[PDB]
Amino acid sequence: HHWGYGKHNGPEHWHKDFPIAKGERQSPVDIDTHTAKYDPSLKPLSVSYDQATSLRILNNGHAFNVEFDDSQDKAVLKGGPLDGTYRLIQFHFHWGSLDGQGSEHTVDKKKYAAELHLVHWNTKYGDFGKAVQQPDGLAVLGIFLKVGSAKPGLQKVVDVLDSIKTKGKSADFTNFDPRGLLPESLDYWTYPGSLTTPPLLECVTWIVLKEPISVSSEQVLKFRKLNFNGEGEPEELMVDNWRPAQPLKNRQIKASFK
Ligand SMILES: O=S([O-])[O-]
Ligand SMILES: [Zn+2]
Repeated sequence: HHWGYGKHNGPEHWHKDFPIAKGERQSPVDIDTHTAKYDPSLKPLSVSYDQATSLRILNNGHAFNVEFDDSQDKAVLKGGPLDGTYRLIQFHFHWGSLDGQGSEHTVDKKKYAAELHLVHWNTKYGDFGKAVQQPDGLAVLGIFLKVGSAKPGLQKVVDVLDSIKTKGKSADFTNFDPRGLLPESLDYWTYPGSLTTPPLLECVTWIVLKEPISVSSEQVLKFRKLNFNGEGEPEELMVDNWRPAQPLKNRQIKASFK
């Protein structure tokens, strides 16, 4: 019926409604560190999030998205392997039922507790909807989360979750600064891939940061209290909303570092 992460509508079933699921440039993938090619021609990433304007947080039934005003060049990503300017539209996470799983990308088969995705679209395309139809339309920054010390800049997000517990709920979420979610280093791996949920379009340049951020056990615990279902429906906790690693096929992962 409609896709999700259960036994009956989970990732292994998505291909029946979205045949691109078995495509040549699907994400996530496992990052084999010894096979990744250092590419000295890759430039440092440029993250300008000082003018970021967050607007709202929404539970869409598969994750929670923090949305930003993308009507002007306020929070952009450029540099790295990118040509042009990519504007931040939303961020969301993927997490597990246990601390040993939850990320989508893996590093030498290692899974992290969660994975943050900062989604950006290429301004040459004018809007998000046009950007997803192009091979270079989106740039997604992926950041792994491991459990350890709390991340102070994540607390504002954690505290509003009670208010968007079920599908379709939203809350005003202004003045949130996404700079509090970045690791210290911006070293990364990059490869051409896709969105990791339907419609699985192959329009993403992935930029996965090598350095994870730490979150406390209590912070990740609050993610696991959300619900996949709508209000008044039987409770299904929002956990394990990650797609497993897909075949690399004819692709090379490049590293910005050695
Ligand atoms: O942002 S990736 O989940 O499609
Ligand atoms: Zn994602």
